[PDB]
Formats: sequence, C-alpha cells, structure tokens
Amino acid sequence: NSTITNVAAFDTKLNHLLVDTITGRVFVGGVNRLYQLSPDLELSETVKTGPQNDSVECSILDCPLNAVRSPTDNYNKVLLIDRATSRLIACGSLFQGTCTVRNLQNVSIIEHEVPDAVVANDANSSTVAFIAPGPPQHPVTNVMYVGVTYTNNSPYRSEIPAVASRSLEKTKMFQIASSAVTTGTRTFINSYARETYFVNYVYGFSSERFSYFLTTQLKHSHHSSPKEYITKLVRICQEDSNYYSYTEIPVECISDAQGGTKFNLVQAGFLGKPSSDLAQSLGISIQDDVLFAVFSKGEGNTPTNNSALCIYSLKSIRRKFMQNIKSCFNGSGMRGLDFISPSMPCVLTKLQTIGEDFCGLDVNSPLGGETPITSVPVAMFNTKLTSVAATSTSGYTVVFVGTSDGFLKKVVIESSSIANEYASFAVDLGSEINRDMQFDNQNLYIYVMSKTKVSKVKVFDCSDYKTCGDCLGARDPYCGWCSLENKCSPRSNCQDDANDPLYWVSYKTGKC
Amino acid sequence: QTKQDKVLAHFIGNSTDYFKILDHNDEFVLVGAKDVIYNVSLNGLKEIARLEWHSTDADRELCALKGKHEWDCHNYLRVYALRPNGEVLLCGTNSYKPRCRHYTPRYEVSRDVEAQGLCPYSPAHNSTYAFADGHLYSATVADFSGGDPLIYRENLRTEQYDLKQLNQPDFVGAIERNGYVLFFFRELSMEVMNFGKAVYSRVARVCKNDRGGPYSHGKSWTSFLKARLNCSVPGEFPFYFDEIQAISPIVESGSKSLIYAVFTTSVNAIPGSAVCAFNVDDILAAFDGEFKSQKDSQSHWLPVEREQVPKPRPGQCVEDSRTLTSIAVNFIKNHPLMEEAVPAVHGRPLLTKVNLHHRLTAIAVHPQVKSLSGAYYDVIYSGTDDGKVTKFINILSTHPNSTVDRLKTVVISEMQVLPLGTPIRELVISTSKNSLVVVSDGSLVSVPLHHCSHIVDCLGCLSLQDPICAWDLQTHECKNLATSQHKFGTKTYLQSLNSTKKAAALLCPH
Ligand SMILES: *[C@@H]1O[C@H](CO)[C@@H](O[C@@H]2O[C@H](CO)[C@@H](O[C@@H]3O[C@H](CO[C@H]4O[C@H](CO)[C@@H](O)[C@H](O)[C@@H]4O)[C@@H](O)[C@H](O[C@H]4O[C@H](CO)[C@@H](O)[C@H](O)[C@@H]4O)[C@@H]3O)[C@H](O)[C@H]2NC(C)=O)[C@H](O)[C@H]1NC(C)=O
Ligand SMILES: *[C@@H]1O[C@H](CO)[C@@H](O[C@@H]2O[C@H](CO)[C@@H](O[C@@H]3O[C@H](CO[C@H]4O[C@H](CO)[C@@H](O)[C@H](O)[C@@H]4O)[C@@H](O)[C@H](O[C@H]4O[C@H](CO)[C@@H](O)[C@H](O)[C@@H]4O)[C@@H]3O)[C@H](O)[C@H]2NC(C)=O)[C@H](O)[C@H]1NC(C)=O
Ligand SMILES: *[C@@H]1O[C@H](CO)[C@@H](O)[C@H](O)[C@H]1NC(C)=O
Ligand SMILES: *[C@@H]1O[C@H](CO)[C@@H](O)[C@H](O)[C@H]1NC(C)=O
Ligand SMILES: *[C@@H]1O[C@H](CO)[C@@H](O)[C@H](O)[C@H]1NC(C)=O
Ligand SMILES: *[C@@H]1O[C@H](CO)[C@@H](O)[C@H](O)[C@H]1NC(C)=O
Repeated sequence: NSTITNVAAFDTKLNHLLVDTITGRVFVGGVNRLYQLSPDLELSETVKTGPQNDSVECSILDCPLNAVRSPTDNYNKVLLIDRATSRLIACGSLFQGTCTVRNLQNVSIIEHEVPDAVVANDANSSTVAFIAPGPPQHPVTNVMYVGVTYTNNSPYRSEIPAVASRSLEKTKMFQIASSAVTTGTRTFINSYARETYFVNYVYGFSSERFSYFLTTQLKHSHHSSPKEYITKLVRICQEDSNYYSYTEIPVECISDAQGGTKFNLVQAGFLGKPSSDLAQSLGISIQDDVLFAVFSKGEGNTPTNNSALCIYSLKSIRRKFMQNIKSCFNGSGMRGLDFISPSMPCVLTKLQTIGEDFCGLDVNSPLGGETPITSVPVAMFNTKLTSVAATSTSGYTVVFVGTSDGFLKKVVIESSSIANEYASFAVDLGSEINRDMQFDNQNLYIYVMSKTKVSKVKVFDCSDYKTCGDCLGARDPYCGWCSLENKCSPRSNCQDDANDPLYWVSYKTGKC
Repeated sequence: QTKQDKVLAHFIGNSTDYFKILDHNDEFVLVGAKDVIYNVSLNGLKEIARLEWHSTDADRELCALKGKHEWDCHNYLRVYALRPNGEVLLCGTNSYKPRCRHYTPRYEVSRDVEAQGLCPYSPAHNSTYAFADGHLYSATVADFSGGDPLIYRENLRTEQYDLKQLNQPDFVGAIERNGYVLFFFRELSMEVMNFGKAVYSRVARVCKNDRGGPYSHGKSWTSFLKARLNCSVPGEFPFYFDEIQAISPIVESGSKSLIYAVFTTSVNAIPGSAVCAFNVDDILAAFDGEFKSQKDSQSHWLPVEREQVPKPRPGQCVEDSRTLTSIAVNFIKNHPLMEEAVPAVHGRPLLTKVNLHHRLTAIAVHPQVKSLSGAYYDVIYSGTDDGKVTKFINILSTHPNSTVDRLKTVVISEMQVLPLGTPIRELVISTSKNSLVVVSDGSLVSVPLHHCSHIVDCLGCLSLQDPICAWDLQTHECKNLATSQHKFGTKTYLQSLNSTKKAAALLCPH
C-alpha cells in the first residue's frame, strides 16, 4: 500500500506511544519492553523491563509471611517527556506501580530510580498522566497530574490517591506536590466506596490554567439506584494547592436515533484546534481548544459496536462547570461526590463574581455537578471506536478515528451539525488500534499503533489521482485540482499565474 | 415552683459572646469569649486581666462571604495552655479561620500561624483539647464545612474521612491519664450491621509516646482505640441514655478513681437525662478485651477472631511505634472499636430525670465529704438546661429491703441559680472558697457550695440531708462538720441521711 509509509512490528504487546514534539523521535512502551525509534520508525534502542520476581501482596521492602515472589510481566502504564529537563518518564505495573526516569537521548540509561507507589499495578486498571503547570511554586514549575484506578489487590493500594499532582523536582521526585495537615493536591476515594466504586480514567489534558480528566464511572455511589455508567469530566485549578477546585460534571453525547440513544462510555480523547469554518459554528476563536472524543453505547461497563464521534468546545465546558458551581454557591442542591465523603447540602453564599476561572474555596469544596455538558454527535459508526486525532492543516478539520477491528477512518467536520466520512481503510486488520495516536510535527503523517505494530500513515496523498473526476470525486479536503497542470494537489502547490480564479477548484465548490 | 439560690457574686457579659472555661484554679479562672479572654478572680468574680484579639475586617468579611452570619464571624477564643517556658499558647476561631498565637511577656505577640486541626472553627461546644506533657492534643474539625473530624497531635492525626474511627462526633471532654489521653464524645453508629442513624457515646484513647507507623503510616495514630460507654438502667426493661453531654475531671473517691458523666436520650425519644460514673480502671480494662469486627457483605459474625490479633497486642504503647509491621498498623486502623462496653459504677445511673421538662447539661463533684458517722460521700452537682443545680449523694444500703444491695439517690437541693430559661454550660468547684461557679453563655454566677450557715431551723438542717451539715443540740446552730470536731461518743450533733426527709425531722425534739 502507498498510503502507509513505514511499518514497525514489535515482539510484545504495546501499551503506549508518544512522539517528541521537537525531535520527532518515537517512544513505544509495551509489556516487558520499552522501545525508542527515529521519526521513520527505525529502531534505536530497546529496553528489557521484565519479567521480574514480584507478588501483589508484597512491596519492595517487605514481603509478608506465606507469600512468595514469582516472575510477573511489567505492563507499561505511563510514558511521558519532561521538556525543561531532558528526561523520559516510564512507569511500570510491577512493585506497586513504580516509575523510572530515563535519559531522553538514550532510553537505556536510568538516571533516577524511585520506590514510590504512583501507578496502578494491575494490567488492565487505567492510569492517565500528563505534565502541566502546578504548585508548590507559582506556575513556573510543572507537575505530573496522575489518575489511577484502585486495583483492589493489595493492602498497599489504599496508600495511592485516585487523582493527585506530583512533583518533578529532583529532591522530591514523584511526591505529592503540595500537602499539609488537612488538605493537599490529592483526592482519595473513601474506604466504603473504594472497593466497589471504581473510576476509569480515559484521557488527560491541560487547557487554559486547568487540568482535566475524562472518566467513565457509576452515576451513583449508594445502592439505592440501579447501576448506570456515565462519562464524567474531572477538573482542578492548577494554582490550587489544596484541591479546593476538584469538581466534576457529567458528559453526555446524545443522539436522536431509536428514540433516545445515549453513548455513555467514552473510549478515547484528543485535544486540538478548530478550522475557520468550525470555529464559527462553535462560536470560538481559531486559537481556542476543542475536545474531540469517541463515545460508545455500552451494555453495562462493556462498550458495544455502536459508537459516535462528539466534539466539545472548552468555552462550553468552562461555562458548564461555571453553571454547576454558580448553582451550588447559590444554595441549590447537594454538593455531590458522595464517594469521597458523605454528600452534604450546598451552602448559600454571598459570592458575586464566580466566573470561568473560578479556582475554589473552603466552602462547597469537592463539588459534583449534576448538570451535564451535552452534545449531539456529528457522526455515528457500526464499530467500536478506540482512538481519535484531529488536524486542520487544510482549511477544514479532519478527524482521524481508529477501529477496534484495525481500520482508520477520516471524517471532515464542516460544522457542529454537518460531518461525514471521506476515507476508510484497514491499517492492521484484526488488531485493535491503540488509544495513543499522534501526528507528525507537520501533521503530515500519523502514527497508528495496533496490538503489536506501529504504522506511519500519510495524512493525504493527492498525487495518486490521475484523472480529475477522481481528484474531486475523492471528496478529500486536502486535494484540489490545478486547471493548468494535470496535477491533483492542494492550493499551495498550484501557481496562481493563470488569469482565471478557477485555477484550483475544491470537491464541492465546482465541477471538473 | 423552685426556690432561688443565694447568689454571692456574678460576672456578666452580653448574650452574644460564648464563654468557655479554658483553665481553672481555686484562685483564678480564664474565660474565652467573643473577642477577648478574661482572667477572673474567684474571690469576687472580679476581672483581673484581659487580652483582646479581634479578627481583621478582611478575615471576617471572608467569613460572611462564605455563607455565615455576623454572630458567627468573630474570633472566639477556645484554646489556652501555659507552656513550660512561661510562654502562653492562645488560639481562636478567627471567623472560621482558626489561628494560634504565642504570647510572651505585659504580653506581646511572638508567633502567629494557621491552626487548622488545632482549634475549632465554630464557637459551639463541639470540640475539646488537652495540653499534656508540653503537647496539645486536639479533637475538633479541620475544615470549614465541619465534615473532617480528627484527633491531632504534633505530626499525628486520625484517618481523614474514615468513618470507622470518627463518624460525625461531638467531643465533650479530654483527660490525661497514665501515659494515655482519653477522649469522651458521642458519635454516629455504624458499628452494628443494622445501624439506623443511632448515636452512641465513646471513650477513645491514644498513647502519648505514639510516633506514627513505618513509611507512609508515619503521620497517623498507631494506638487509636474506642469503647462504648454503658449508662443504662438494668433489669428486665432496659432504658438507655446514649448521648453523653458532659464529663468531670478524674475524681479520687477513696481508693477508686472515678469519672462522672451526664447522659441524655436521643431526639424523638422518651426525653430524659441521667448521671453515671465510670471507674478509670474499667475504662482502661475495656481496651484489653476483644475487638469488634468490621462490616462485611454477609453481616453474620461474632467479634474479631482472636487468631488475627498480632503477637504484640495493638493499642499497647511501644517505645518506637515506627518499628511496628504494616500488618499490625493496618489492623488497628480497621478495628478501632472494642467489643466490650465500659460498665457503670453500681451498674446503674446515680440519678435519673425521665419525662421531665428540663435536661441535665453539666457535672461537678465535691469528693469525699465525711459525714457525721464518718462515712465518705461524694457530693454531686448537676446543672440543667433551664438554670438549676441539683445536689445529691448516693447511699448503698446493704440489704435494706431485699438480698441484692439497693442504691438510693438522696437529693439535697434543686435550686434556681440562673434565670428561668438560661442553659448551664459548665460547673467549676472551689472547695477552698466554698463556692460553686455556674457558667452560662454570657455570665458566671457563684453560689455557696454548702448551705450549712444559711439554715437556722432544726427541721431544715436534718431535712437537707447534706452529708456535711448537722444539727448541734448544745448550740442551736446547724454547723459545718468540716470545721467542727465530733467525737463519735457524744449525742451532741444530729444527722439523718438514710431515712426519708420527714423521718429526719422527727429526730428534732419539740
Ligand atoms: C491571673 O492574674 C493573677 C494576678 O495578676 C496571676 O497571679 C499571679 O501570677 C504571677 C505569675 O505566675 C505570680 O508571680 C509569681 O509568684 C511566685 C510566688 O510569689 C510569692 O512567693 C514569693 C516567695 O516564694 C514572694 O516573694 C512573693 O512576694 C509572693 O508572695 C514567684 O515564685 C514567681 O517568680 C518565679 O517565676 C518567674 C516567672 O518564671 C521567674 O522569672 C522568677 O525568677 C521566679 O522563678 C512569680 O513572681 C503572682 O504571685 C500571682 N499573683 C497572685 C495574687 O496569685 C495569674 O497568674 C493570672 N492567671 C494566669 C493563668 O496566669
Ligand atoms: C450495660 O450493663 C448492663 C448491666 O451491667 C447489661 O445488662 C446485662 O446484660 C447481660 C447480657 O445482655 C445479661 O446477662 C445475660 O443473662 C441472661 C439470663 O441470666 C439469667 O440466667 C443465668 C443463668 O446462670 C443466671 O445466673 C442469672 O442470674 C439470670 O437469672 C443470659 O441468657 C444471657 O445470655 C448468655 O448466657 C446464656 C446462659 O449461659 C447463653 O445461653 C447465651 O448464649 C449467652 O451466652 C446473659 O448471660 C445480664 O443479666 C444483664 N445485667 C443486668 C443487671 O441487667 C447490659 O447488657 C449492658 N449494655 C451494653 C450495651 O453493654
Ligand atoms: C525468583 O527469581 C529467581 C531468579 O533469581 C528464580 O529462580 C525463582 O524461580 C524466582 N522465584 C520463584 C518463586 O519462582
Ligand atoms: C545507550 O545506552 C546503552 C546502555 O547503557 C549502551 O549500551 C549504548 O552504548 C548507549 N548508546 C548508544 C548509542 O546505544
Ligand atoms: C486484561 O484484559 C485482556 C484483554 O481484554 C484480557 O485478555 C485479560 O484476561 C485481562 N486480565 C484480567 C486479569 O482481567
Ligand atoms: C465489533 O467490530 C470489531 C471489528 O473491528 C470486531 O472485532 C468485533 O467482533 C465486533 N463486535 C460485534 C459485537 O459485532
């Protein structure tokens, strides 16, 4: 195939994938393995991370009686790059979720080994980690925001928070960033809900002085109601060194079809920028952020083959958080988040200037919003969608969507209402496409990772359209047709030397 | 309805402030109030010194901003302690932003710092503390919203939001004893598998040489244990008083150390009050029995299986608690409640007031008043929520009407001290000045501890049945036996306590 450029097949099962934004090097974290590659998927270094002797009942320092360490696999759970200090962060499942700090030029080198329990020690329990501004100092130092699911397999697991900010200082590596006697940059799930109410962390991102987590979880903690799974959005102010601003609102992607259809289970997320046309529909500037996410209707907690693509602007996300916060501080309703501590009523407050930047106070502090942010999907699909990525190199936004069956689909989004597929092909047939799907630095190639392979896929190829009815017929937003030369190519490739403005024509603006 | 008492002195402030005895000697008492703290002489309830500390206008605008009222946004002084160097530790609520200061000598501010977990936010009588061996043990809330109760010392706290250790408690007192610190409070019941918003009263304990567990446990207690207090009426038809209201300091009644407590019934129940007393040895002995099992999905099991208790029993004070095992510290954090309930002295309440209009609210005891026969009786003072003080003793008549010993309550007097509606918050006894200081929200009133001098009639002196007043027959004066000297073989003095009150009067001739 000519659309796929490079293919790298690995020996183990792959877990994560990131691209260095300035050097374009590729880092792949997998089961018992850890690989570094060049921008063309040429292997540079490979690191054996397992297996090692380990039991879930034991920590590194002590192993209780009648328990024995046995060789177990080391699933990679976190893969991150620090920009200020050139060093790679990789966390494994062994030893209660340990992180190592490796050199960026050569991942084989270990620079710092920490013993702190940071990440889920399960093979399937989620873990989401991104680096963004935070305390202790005012936002000149970055921290690691981590969200971990309670694996429920060890007594040492209670020690690990569910959401927390963690320091990147050499002296205090991976410790909670700011902690005091009664408060800190940390949220635990209470002893009564910890073993029953689990939280699945899907995606994490930072936008406009706030840290975000996209989660799936049970709507209710008490057993008074039947089990319903919802998608939530966890937020914290980055200046906040107390998590006074820990707040959640639910996320609904609702459809007209079959009466009421709720795509309750989110599968993957991607934060990106809109196009000229799309920014007008959402009522935002082109420099503003848009959240792209793929939701799947789920039988219980299991996603079905009935997915949908939903977009959310962060102006409406911030205005929905503000809507839930304003309402609590006006005394209406219950604070929520009964699975942190018993839910007490919202207090009436004299607060007069709660805005989009509200950063939290002592009162109504851990707030659980009930008013959801709602969106109607621009596209629906007959397969389970497992990844999402968005680029606006062309004048239009194109969303790249990965299939659990191994297919890549491209959707062009012209409005909050109108969008449709213009391409669809298999990258690794029979192999679910991983959630970590990232572009090249120029957004010209996209890295698609399946179970055991990584494929460098070209974002557009207009040269393979010989005749012109094929160029405009492909309905590719990247492809137009120069009148003079017989080449299909984008606008920049044609020469406006021709007198007629119909030198370059799009697939919907004219006829060839 | 009720005779008013002979008020000796008074010390009045507004009703808006909220007095809290923060230290008491027989000569002086310290009173924390709305924006000041008073040093008051017990000689005439006269102010001797004052230390004013007002919340800044910005700090108290923040309080009203977060949904509070004017009367809540003040700096209610609520913690006092004289440090071993002459320094003065003084903390206040500071409009729901508690602060602590270090005054050094008059006084001058030497340190100011946050006090979350060291000092309540609200002026309510919800909290307590004990400055034991140069360290403040605090039992309060650490959050503005009041949903994070804890027991905090320097670098050690209970588990945040752990309801098996503390479930919405109201602390009533704290005692230092024998290398432990005891905390008295009422709590929500999650102990029983079928709990339904019931309130039970606990006594808790922490070792003073606790230094936290190993590794991550280094900031939490390795010795926190609690037991239920049993203040019930026994028999075929039990009657429980489950909400503890006030305790007393440890009282040395002969060879027994006792703690006296006031209990009441829950709301939407048969209204009633009681006074109970618990031996200090019975309190500590309960922490040596079985632990109560945690809640599971089956909920059909005995207390903790005794095969799960580690070889060094949890709760004992080890020299370095940082050497314990993760198994041991996690155990005591999952089994902080003892199985056995602390029994009461005589196995029943010493006084009961059921279905009356008023409730008992405070307690104080004058121990070991030697009667005319040479018997020692503790004299018990209990104040009501409508401003009365009840005085009484207990006599354990051996086989008076049955083979089982029968305990009887001898009520000496129940007089009105404060105006008809005002709740008595605390009581402080000065055995030296023969004065009883009654504490309300905005006043202190002193009354006579013993009324021997006031009465002049023979019938009154014997009907009073005070163990310290007896009628002389050479002198017509009803005399105080503390200053008098009987000789066991003289028919001079006359006193009747075991009989009825009318029977005591018949002993008076003519
Ligand atoms: C409420 O207000 C009352 C009255 O203002 C305070 O009571 C006074 O408290 C001060 C401070 O403790 C007392 O001063 C101390 O007196 C001690 C005893 O003094 C008597 O005995 C000596 C001989 O032993 C006589 O010379 C003297 O005239 C008295 O008859 C002294 O021993 C103390 O000195 C020691 O301590 C200081 C401080 O560390 C050291 O610097 C000295 O070097 C020395 O070691 C001290 O002088 C005063 O006597 C009290 N007055 C009364 C009438 O009781 C209360 O303290 C206050 N409430 C609270 C809670 O403080
Ligand atoms: C607060 O404090 C009060 C008083 O201190 C407690 O009341 C006691 O409660 C216990 C149990 O709740 C009572 O003890 C029970 O006695 C029952 C019958 O006793 C009669 O029969 C025995 C037979 O030898 C006689 O000796 C005795 O004198 C009585 O005539 C028993 O049926 C109870 O069950 C246990 O023993 C039997 C027999 O061995 C077993 O079959 C059972 O399975 C079980 O093991 C128990 O022995 C006691 O009598 C009460 N005392 C009083 C004065 O009322 C409260 O319980 C306490 N509250 C709390 C919360 O702690
Ligand atoms: C622990 O590792 C050793 C290798 O040093 C291995 O031989 C042994 O089998 C492991 N333990 C168990 C219980 O398998
Ligand atoms: C990278 O690190 C490994 C292990 O220390 C070493 O063998 C190798 O020589 C280093 N450099 C390169 C270019 O591989
Ligand atoms: C983890 O997930 C994989 C794929 O869904 C599955 O094959 C495996 O059995 C799971 N492991 C556990 C312990 O559930
Ligand atoms: C969903 O589609 C994928 C194709 O990638 C397939 O593996 C899976 O079996 C399908 N499930 C159902 C229920 O159709």
